Amino acid sequence: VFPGQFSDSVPFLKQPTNLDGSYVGDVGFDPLGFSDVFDIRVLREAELKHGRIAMLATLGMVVQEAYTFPFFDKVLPIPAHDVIVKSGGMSQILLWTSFAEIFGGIALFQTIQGKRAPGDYSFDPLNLSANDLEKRERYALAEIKHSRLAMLAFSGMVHQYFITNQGVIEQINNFRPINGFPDATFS
Amino acid sequence: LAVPFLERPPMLDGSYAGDIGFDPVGFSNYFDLRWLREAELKHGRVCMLGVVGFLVQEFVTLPMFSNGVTPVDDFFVVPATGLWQIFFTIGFVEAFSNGFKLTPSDMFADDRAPGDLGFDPLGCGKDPAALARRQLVEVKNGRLAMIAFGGMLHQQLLTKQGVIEQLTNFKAI
Ligand SMILES: CC1=CCCC(C)(C)[C@H]1/C=C/C(C)=C/C=C/C(C)=C/C=C/C=C(C)/C=C/C=C(C)/C=C/C1=C(C)CCCC1(C)C
Repeated sequence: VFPGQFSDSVPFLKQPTNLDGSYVGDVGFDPLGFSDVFDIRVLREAELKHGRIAMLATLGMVVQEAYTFPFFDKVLPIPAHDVIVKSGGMSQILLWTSFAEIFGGIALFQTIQGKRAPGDYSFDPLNLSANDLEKRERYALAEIKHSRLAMLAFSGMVHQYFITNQGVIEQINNFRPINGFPDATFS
Repeated sequence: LAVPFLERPPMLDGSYAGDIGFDPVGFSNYFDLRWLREAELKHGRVCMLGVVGFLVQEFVTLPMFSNGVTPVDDFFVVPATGLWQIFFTIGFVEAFSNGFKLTPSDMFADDRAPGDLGFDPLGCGKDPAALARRQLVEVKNGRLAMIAFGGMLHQQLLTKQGVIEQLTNFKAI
């Protein structure tokens, strides 16, 4: 309300020092100043890695309840974590993702040197936005928005299962309030 | 370039066969590239003969020895004596072919080609373009055969079945 320069997202906080706006998805939202303590490139790579993992996590949390493979067994994903820990396949997932992150770490260390864009592994086999440059930043904005939405969504689904003990598809069709609150007294 | 999101390694110019700039962990630096090339060729050749040995030992057994359940267990059913004869014969071959130079320091004293032990009895490697093509073929086949050997040894250890026997009798663990 009072005159002064502030961030586009939060109107009572100023624009952060290291959020100039060159990176996609930047609405000037850094209240605690994480970009002032650590580099924006490392933070962007961490954000993209978390967001992509969360995208695949939300897709899995939907599909595993929607359709389970003929092998393994029909079980909810959260205890399926323990089931596949005891089965041995999750250790192999860990090994292969570690093998990918071995090269990912070298990519990150070259990102600090400023030789590659943060989160840019140059993986476009379908050339969906490789030849065209105007589509590239639009797809980057879409990817980062989907990344944040997927992180929020996976956290929501997990914490809904933790108190509801129902599947995500089960909860949107058999919606029950927690703790027996429909007919609860002195809660 | 094999790894597009990383730079080309500084020591991989492309002189050797099969060089596509694949060294993210950077063993090309801080080491001798000739040593690594000879090690790669030696591992490739050893696994390249080992895959054929694993294929042969399923159906063909020498009359002196008794065949085991797997070619992996063929190592145990043969006596301990005779095994060390193979060990010492390989030692003698690797001593005479390398010119009795066996360390990263004294090897490549004459700056010979890495992996070139002077063993061309049939004289196939005469045309230099064909020589380069056969270098590429040998290196890529070794890179395939080392992975193949590492796979088939563990498959025979885990399933207690031969590789062709496993492919004809595929089953879960
Ligand atoms: C880098 C790369 C290229 C493109 C594909 C891809 C993206 C997947 C990527 C990944 C490649 C990968 C995962 C390669 C994996 C290589 C691996 C795991 C190799 C391991 C090999 C293991 C081997 C030999 C074991 C040899 C053991 C031997 C002899 C002897 C065994 C025994 C005998 C019988 C005698 C007594 C002693 C003992 C131990 C009992």
